[PDB]
Amino acid sequence: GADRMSKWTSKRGPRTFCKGRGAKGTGFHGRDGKFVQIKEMIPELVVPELAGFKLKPYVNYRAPEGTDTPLTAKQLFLETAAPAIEKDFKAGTFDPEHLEKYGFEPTQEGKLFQLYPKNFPR
Amino acid sequence: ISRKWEKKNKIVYPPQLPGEPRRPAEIYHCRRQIKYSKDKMWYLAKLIRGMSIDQALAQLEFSDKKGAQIIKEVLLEAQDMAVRDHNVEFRSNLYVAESTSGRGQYLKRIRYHGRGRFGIMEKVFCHYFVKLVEGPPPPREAPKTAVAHAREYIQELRNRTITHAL
Amino acid sequence: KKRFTPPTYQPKYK
Amino acid sequence: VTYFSSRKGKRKTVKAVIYRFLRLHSGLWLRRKAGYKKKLWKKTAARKRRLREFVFCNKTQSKLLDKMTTSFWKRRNWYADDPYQKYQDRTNLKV
Amino acid sequence: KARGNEYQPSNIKRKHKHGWVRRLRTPTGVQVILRRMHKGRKSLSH
Amino acid sequence: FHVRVTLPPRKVVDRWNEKRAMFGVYDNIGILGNFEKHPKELIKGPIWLRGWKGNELQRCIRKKRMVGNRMFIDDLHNLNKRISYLYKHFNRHGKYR
RNA sequence: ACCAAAGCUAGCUCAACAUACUAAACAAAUACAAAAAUACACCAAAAUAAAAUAAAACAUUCACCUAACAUUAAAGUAUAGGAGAUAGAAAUUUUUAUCCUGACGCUAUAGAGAUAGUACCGUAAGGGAAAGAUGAAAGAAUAAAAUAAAAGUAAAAAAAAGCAAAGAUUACCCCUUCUACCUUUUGCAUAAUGGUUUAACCAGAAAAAAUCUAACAAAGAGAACUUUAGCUAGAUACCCCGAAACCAGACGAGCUACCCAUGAGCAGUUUAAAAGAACCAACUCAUCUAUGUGGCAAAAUAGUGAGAAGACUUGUAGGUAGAGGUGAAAAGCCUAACGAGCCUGGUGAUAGCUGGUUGUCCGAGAAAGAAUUUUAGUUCAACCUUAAAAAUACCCCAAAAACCCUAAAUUCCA
RNA sequence: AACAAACUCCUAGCCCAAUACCGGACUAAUCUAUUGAAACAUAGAAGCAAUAAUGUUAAUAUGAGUAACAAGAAGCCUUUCUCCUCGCACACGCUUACAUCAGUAACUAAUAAUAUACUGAUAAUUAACAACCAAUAAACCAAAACAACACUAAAACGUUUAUUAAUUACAUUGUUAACCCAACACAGGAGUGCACCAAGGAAAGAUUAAAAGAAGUAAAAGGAACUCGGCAAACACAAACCCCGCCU
RNA sequence: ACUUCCAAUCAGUGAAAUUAACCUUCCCGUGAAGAGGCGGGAAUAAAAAAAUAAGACGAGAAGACCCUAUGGAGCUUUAAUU
Ligand SMILES: Nc1nc2c(ncn2[C@@H]2O[C@H](COP(=O)(O)O)[C@@H](O)[C@H]2O)c(=O)[nH]1
Ligand SMILES: [Mg+2]
Ligand SMILES: [Mg+2]
Ligand SMILES: [Mg+2]
Ligand SMILES: [Mg+2]
Ligand SMILES: [Mg+2]
Ligand SMILES: [Mg+2]
Ligand SMILES: [Mg+2]
Ligand SMILES: [Mg+2]
Ligand SMILES: [Mg+2]
Ligand SMILES: [Mg+2]
Ligand SMILES: [Mg+2]
Ligand SMILES: [Mg+2]
Ligand SMILES: [Mg+2]
Ligand SMILES: [Mg+2]
Ligand SMILES: [Mg+2]
Ligand SMILES: [Mg+2]
Ligand SMILES: [Mg+2]
Ligand SMILES: [Mg+2]
Ligand SMILES: [Mg+2]
Ligand SMILES: [Mg+2]
Ligand SMILES: [Mg+2]
Ligand SMILES: [Mg+2]
Ligand SMILES: [Mg+2]
Ligand SMILES: [Mg+2]
Ligand SMILES: [Mg+2]
Ligand SMILES: [Mg+2]
Ligand SMILES: [Mg+2]
Ligand SMILES: [Mg+2]
Ligand SMILES: [Mg+2]
Ligand SMILES: [Mg+2]
Ligand SMILES: [Mg+2]
Ligand SMILES: [Mg+2]
Ligand SMILES: [Mg+2]
Ligand SMILES: [Mg+2]
Ligand SMILES: [Mg+2]
Ligand SMILES: [Mg+2]
Ligand SMILES: [Mg+2]
Ligand SMILES: [Mg+2]
Ligand SMILES: [Mg+2]
Ligand SMILES: [Mg+2]
Ligand SMILES: [Mg+2]
Ligand SMILES: [Mg+2]
Ligand SMILES: [Mg+2]
Ligand SMILES: [Mg+2]
Ligand SMILES: [Mg+2]
Ligand SMILES: [Mg+2]
Ligand SMILES: [Mg+2]
Ligand SMILES: [Mg+2]
Ligand SMILES: [Mg+2]
Ligand SMILES: [Mg+2]
Ligand SMILES: [Mg+2]
Ligand SMILES: [Mg+2]
Ligand SMILES: [Mg+2]
Ligand SMILES: [Mg+2]
Ligand SMILES: [Mg+2]
Ligand SMILES: [Mg+2]
Ligand SMILES: [Mg+2]
Ligand SMILES: [Mg+2]
Ligand SMILES: [Mg+2]
Ligand SMILES: [Mg+2]
Ligand SMILES: [Mg+2]
Ligand SMILES: [Mg+2]
Ligand SMILES: [Mg+2]
Ligand SMILES: [Mg+2]
Ligand SMILES: [Mg+2]
Ligand SMILES: [Mg+2]
Ligand SMILES: [Mg+2]
Ligand SMILES: [Mg+2]
Ligand SMILES: [Mg+2]
Ligand SMILES: [Mg+2]
Ligand SMILES: [Mg+2]
Ligand SMILES: [Mg+2]
Ligand SMILES: [Mg+2]
Ligand SMILES: [Mg+2]
Ligand SMILES: [Mg+2]
Ligand SMILES: [Mg+2]
Ligand SMILES: [Mg+2]
Ligand SMILES: [Mg+2]
Ligand SMILES: [Mg+2]
Ligand SMILES: [Mg+2]
Ligand SMILES: [Mg+2]
Ligand SMILES: [Mg+2]
Ligand SMILES: [Mg+2]
Ligand SMILES: [Mg+2]
Ligand SMILES: [Mg+2]
Ligand SMILES: [Mg+2]
Ligand SMILES: [Mg+2]
Ligand SMILES: [Mg+2]
Ligand SMILES: [Mg+2]
Ligand SMILES: [Mg+2]
Ligand SMILES: [Mg+2]
Ligand SMILES: [Mg+2]
Ligand SMILES: [Mg+2]
Repeated sequence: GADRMSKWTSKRGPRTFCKGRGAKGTGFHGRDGKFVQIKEMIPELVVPELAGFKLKPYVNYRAPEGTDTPLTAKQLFLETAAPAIEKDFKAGTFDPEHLEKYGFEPTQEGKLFQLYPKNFPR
Repeated sequence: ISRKWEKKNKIVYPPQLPGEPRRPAEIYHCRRQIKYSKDKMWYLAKLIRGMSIDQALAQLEFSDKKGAQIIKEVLLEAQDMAVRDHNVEFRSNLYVAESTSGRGQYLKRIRYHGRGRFGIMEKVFCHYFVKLVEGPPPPREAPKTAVAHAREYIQELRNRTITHAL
Repeated sequence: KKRFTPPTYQPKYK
Repeated sequence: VTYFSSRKGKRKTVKAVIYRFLRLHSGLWLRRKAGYKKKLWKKTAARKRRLREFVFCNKTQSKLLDKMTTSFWKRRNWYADDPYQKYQDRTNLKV
Repeated sequence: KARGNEYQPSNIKRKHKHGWVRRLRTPTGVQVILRRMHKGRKSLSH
Repeated sequence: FHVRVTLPPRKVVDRWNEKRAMFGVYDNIGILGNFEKHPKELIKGPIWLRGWKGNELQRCIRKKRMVGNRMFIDDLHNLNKRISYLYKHFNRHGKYR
C-alpha cells in the first residue's frame, strides 16, 4: 500500500493537487484568467544605509559583558514616563483624565503599527 | 564466537637444555568468514592434508574450486609468517600437519517458491584453519601386509584364555 | 466445500 | 449448589431441601412419603397409612442434604411447644 | 483469473476514504481517531 | 542447562538491622496493653486486606466492593472478568463437587 | 577447534500517601485531499443492552457484566424462583486522628506489547515483534583474562548379523537373550496417534461436613455465633490446550455485482446498412488439449477457440454494507477461505469429544446390578482405600427347603 | 535318566509384583526467620521438578551440496559480427530507487564479470506544457456520423446583449528515473496518442550428446483398424441426420 | 531418425514436504487377523554414481463418504412459542 508516515506534499498527488509550500500569496486572479499581482501585498524590505555604520558582526574579545537585566514594563515606564509624571505633579498641572500627551494610546485602532492586533510582521 | 586459533600462536616455550633434540616449529593460521561452503572447503582441506607445503600449493594452484585460491593465500601467508616471525629457515621445510574447515556465522534470507510459499535460504560462511610443522612430511601409512596380518592373528589366538573355567 | 488454506508469510524482520 | 456466592462469598443453600425436608439436631432427616395425596380412592387402607407415615433418610441422602444446606439449618432450636423437641436428641445408641 | 492485485493505488480515493476530514466528518470516525490516539499510533489517518 | 561460570557476589546480609531487630515488636500490644488496639491495626497494606483473609474470589469481591469506585477502566474491567471466571470455575468446575 | 555459553543492568509489577486529575512543546501551518495565511453562513441528532453460558436440551429464568456507599453482624435469613438451576435483601448493629511503606514480586523466552505501539503485516478498522552484555581506562584493538561444558560438525567415513543393549570376555565386533517409548484399547512391535534434536517456558486452585495436632473446657471465641463435650486456631481439596458457533459496535464497492456522472476506442473486406448481419485485426472473453502442480503464476504458458458498431470493451470519480448490499438465480460477487465479509469486545465462550498433565521409594488395590433424550456421561448399590469400634467371620456332618418326571449341584447349619 | 521357572531349599539380608483410585515416608531447586560461612541445619512459604499436548520461541541437523537459478561471439575493451523484435511520450501510481565520482572482503542481483537495482560523498527536475484560473437576468425547439440531408435509441460539446468583474512587470505548484499493482530485479494485471523501426534488446556459464520427460520436423505400406469419444495431430479444414434451446 | 529445452560432468549460489532411534535382506509360519525387527530356515566384505517404482498399510490434508454429539448453521413449512 501507500505510505502514511511520509509528508503529503504537492509532489505526491495528481495534476489537480497543487498544494503550496508555505509561501504567502501576492495577488488574485484577474479577468481573462491571468494572475494579477498586488504591489501592496509584496513585502518591501526596509534596508538602512550601512556605508557609515561603525559596527561589525563580532565584538572585541576583551570587551566586558553585563549582568542579565531583561527589560520589563516597570523599567520601561520608569524610563519613559516617571520623570514627566513627577515633574508635572510637582508643578501642579497633572491631569489624570488626559494621558495621551505622555505616550499612552487609549485605542490602537488609530495608529498604523498596532500592538495587540500585531499589524506588522517584523 | 570463539577465537583460539589466533591465541595458539602466542605461547612461549622454556629454553631447551643442551642435549635435548630440537623442537620443530609449529605455525597456526586461519581465515575467518569465507563465503565458500563448509563441506566444500573440507574437501580441499582433506586434499592438502599431510603433504609438503610446496606440493599443497602445486595442487591448489590447478584445483578448479573457488576455495582453492583462498587456501593458497592462507598457506602463502602462513609460510611468510613462519619465515619472518618464527625462527624458521628453509621456507620449503614445512608440511601441513593440520588442515580443517569449520562453519561460521550464517545469514538467513527468504527463498520464494510459489503458491505463496517460501523457504529459509541460508548464506553460508566458513573458517579455514591450517597448522604447519617444520620438517619433512611424515611417511604415509602402508597397507597391512600378509606377514603382519598373520602375526596379529597368531597373537590373538595365543591371547586366548579358558573363560568361566577356574 | 472448497476449503483452501492461504499461505502466511514470515515476518520481514527475520 | 453455589459454593461461593458472588455478593458475600459465602455458601448458599437450596430452598427445595428445607421446603420438603426436616433435620433433627442428631443428624437425622425426616420426610414425607411420596404420593401420599395422589389417588387415595385407588389405594388400600394399609397403603394409605404407610404413605401417611413419616420416614427417615439413609446416610447417603442425609450427607447429600447436609451438603445442600448451610450451617443455619443444623443449629439447635428451642421452639415453643416444638413437636419434635423430644426427637431432637438420640438416646441409647450403642455404636 | 489471477488475484492478489486487488489494490490499485489512487491518492484521491485514499484521501476521500481514509482521510482526516473523512474520519472527522462522522461521529464514528472521531471514535476511530480517539482509539488510535489512545493506543499511541504514529499516524491517525492517511 | 548452562550454568554461570563465576561466583556471584556474596550478599552480606545482617541479622541485626533495625527492621530485623524490631520485627513484630508490638505483636502483643493488646494482650500487654489493657486492650485498646487489636493486632489488626499494625498491618500495613491494601485497604481491602488489613486484618482479613480469603481465597481469590473473596479477595476480588472485597476489592471491588471497597476500592472498586477508584479503579481505572481497564483495571475494573479485568477485575470484573476475573470475578466472573472465578465464580464460574468455583461453582461449576472441580472433582469433589 | 568452529558454532557457541555466563554475567547485571535497563526497566517493569503489586499496594500506601498525595497534591486533588487529559504531562512538556505549542514561532508559523493544522478538520481544502490535516499541517495549504486571506470571503456573505447554515448548525446540529437522541430511542432498553444482546448473546456466547448455566438449567447436563430449551422456550420463563441465568450472580459480575463499565449505573457508588465502605466495614463487623443480622445472613446466605425473610423472600423471589419452568418454586428447577439459581437469585437474595431490609429493619437493627460495629468501625479513633498522622508518620511508622515498602516487597518470603521478575531479572532480557521473566517483568508492561514496549529499546515501541516503532519496523513490519492489512484499503481500512486493526494486529504487532525480536533485538544489551569486556573493561577503573578502548584519549589501554602490535587489546588482556575466564567455559572451551547443549544440539550440529571436525579432529577421526565404513567391514557379514539385525529396537543396537545387556551377560560378558585377554579381546571393538563375532557368541547367547530381549517384539522402542507415551496415549487409546478386551487386546499394539504392530503397518493405530505423537515426536529430528537441543535450550528456555508449558498443566490441581477452594476447608461445608470430616481426620490429625494444640488452647480452654459445660463452656469456647479479642462483638454479633455454636453448644445434651463442646467451641477456637492451624495443617490436610478439587488442571492445561482446542472448535464450528452466538450477540454488539466499528471498517470495508481502489477487487468484484449493479447503477450515477464524465471521457475514450473499434483498422481493413462483403453489403441500398452502424443489420443486437458475415470474414477477420486491435480489444474483450476463456471451448478443448498439452505442460505446470512449493509452478512464471495462492489459477499461469503454448497451441487452438467465441465475440469483435454493440444487451460492446474501457479510464477517472461517486453511490448502494452484512438481521444487509447487488444479482440476464450461479444461493453468484461484496479486497486471494462468503449457506453469508473482516476487526475489536463479550472471551480464559462452551465442549459428556480428542490430546497433554513434570521427583524417589513403600502399602493395599477394583471388569459393571438399577435409573437416566440414557447406554461416548453421571447418581446410587455391590466391591475397594484410609482411620476407629467391636464379635464373631469363612469351611460347614446330621436334620430341613412342592406339588406329574427330573442331572451337576444350591440355601441354612454344629 | 538327565536337562529344564518369579516354585522350594542353601549363604546373607534392607524379608515378596502390578493399571484407575486411595494412604505413607523421604526429597531436587528457589525465597524468608534464625544457624552456618570451601554452601549448610531446623522451621514457614510457594510461579516448587517435563523423554511426549500435529505444544510456543530460538538455534540446529536429515532430505542435500540435491531440486532450481544465469552472461550471444570475437576483439585493438567497448569496436565490429549473428539473431529476436511491445518502442517513444502523456495520465494514474512509487517517491530519488535518477546523474557524477569512488568502493565492493561482506551485504542486493537467486552465480560471476560490474553496477539502473548494494555502500559513501556531491549535485539535480528552471515554463511557454499542466493544476488553481466570474457571477446575476434575457434572446435562444431544430444532433453528432467529411454532414449536402436524414434514421431512431432523440443525442455531452455556445455565443451575444445589459449590471457589477481590486487592475498594478516578475505569484504558487508538478517537471529525475531503468519506476506502478502482484511477499521477489515475478513468463501475470495495466488507460491514451503516435509509428512497426530511424527505436528496444540476447534464446546458449563451459562441456558430453545415457535413460526417462516437454516442444518441433520428417516417415515406407495401410488410413481410425487407437480410443468412452477422430481427444491430439494432419498435404484435410467438405456434405448430411437427430435431441435441446427460436436467434445475439 | 534428428534438433531445442531437459539430462549427466565441471565451476558459483543454494530451498521443500519429511524425519522416535536405526547397525534399515529373502522365504514360510505366527501375530491387533497383510512383518526388515517375532519363530524356523536361507543370504550376507564395506562404500560411491546413474536408472525403475513393488513395499515402507510412502509424503501431503486431526476422512469431505458412514455413525455418534441431549455440537452448529443454511433453507422450507401443515413444527412449538410469538
Ligand atoms: N473397569 C476396570 N478396568 C480395569 C481393571 N483392571 C484394569 N483395568 C483397565 O485395564 C487397563 C490396563 O490393563 P492391565 O494393565 O490391567 O492389563 C487400564 O485401562 C485399566 O484402567 C478393573 O478391574 N476394572
Ligand atoms: Mg501500509
Ligand atoms: Mg501533485
Ligand atoms: Mg503524475
Ligand atoms: Mg502573472
Ligand atoms: Mg505471488
Ligand atoms: Mg536449511
Ligand atoms: Mg528445515
Ligand atoms: Mg494482498
Ligand atoms: Mg444450556
Ligand atoms: Mg456441560
Ligand atoms: Mg442441541
Ligand atoms: Mg446446547
Ligand atoms: Mg446477561
Ligand atoms: Mg408464582
Ligand atoms: Mg427441570
Ligand atoms: Mg520482553
Ligand atoms: Mg557438542
Ligand atoms: Mg549381534
Ligand atoms: Mg505381542
Ligand atoms: Mg481404559
Ligand atoms: Mg478396537
Ligand atoms: Mg497390523
Ligand atoms: Mg493396531
Ligand atoms: Mg484414532
Ligand atoms: Mg506407530
Ligand atoms: Mg501420543
Ligand atoms: Mg509423525
Ligand atoms: Mg471445617
Ligand atoms: Mg441462542
Ligand atoms: Mg465507491
Ligand atoms: Mg468502483
Ligand atoms: Mg469495422
Ligand atoms: Mg456482428
Ligand atoms: Mg491462452
Ligand atoms: Mg502443436
Ligand atoms: Mg487468439
Ligand atoms: Mg470469429
Ligand atoms: Mg458468428
Ligand atoms: Mg441467525
Ligand atoms: Mg440479502
Ligand atoms: Mg437454480
Ligand atoms: Mg442449488
Ligand atoms: Mg474475504
Ligand atoms: Mg475448554
Ligand atoms: Mg455421552
Ligand atoms: Mg504392592
Ligand atoms: Mg460411588
Ligand atoms: Mg447339610
Ligand atoms: Mg455357622
Ligand atoms: Mg534348575
Ligand atoms: Mg519366593
Ligand atoms: Mg526446607
Ligand atoms: Mg512450574
Ligand atoms: Mg527440556
Ligand atoms: Mg504433519
Ligand atoms: Mg515437545
Ligand atoms: Mg547439506
Ligand atoms: Mg554443482
Ligand atoms: Mg536425491
Ligand atoms: Mg539440475
Ligand atoms: Mg542468456
Ligand atoms: Mg513501492
Ligand atoms: Mg546510488
Ligand atoms: Mg553476489
Ligand atoms: Mg520524465
Ligand atoms: Mg547456461
Ligand atoms: Mg531423449
Ligand atoms: Mg516426441
Ligand atoms: Mg508433422
Ligand atoms: Mg506413414
Ligand atoms: Mg473403433
Ligand atoms: Mg478396440
Ligand atoms: Mg480436433
Ligand atoms: Mg474434412
Ligand atoms: Mg474435421
Ligand atoms: Mg442459446
Ligand atoms: Mg431468426
Ligand atoms: Mg513434522
Ligand atoms: Mg545392513
Ligand atoms: Mg508374513
Ligand atoms: Mg531367526
Ligand atoms: Mg528372521
Ligand atoms: Mg531348512
Ligand atoms: Mg515404490
Ligand atoms: Mg516398519
Ligand atoms: Mg498405499
Ligand atoms: Mg498416507
Ligand atoms: Mg477425524
Ligand atoms: Mg472425504
Ligand atoms: Mg454428508
Ligand atoms: Mg445423549
Ligand atoms: Mg446452542
Ligand atoms: Mg402452526
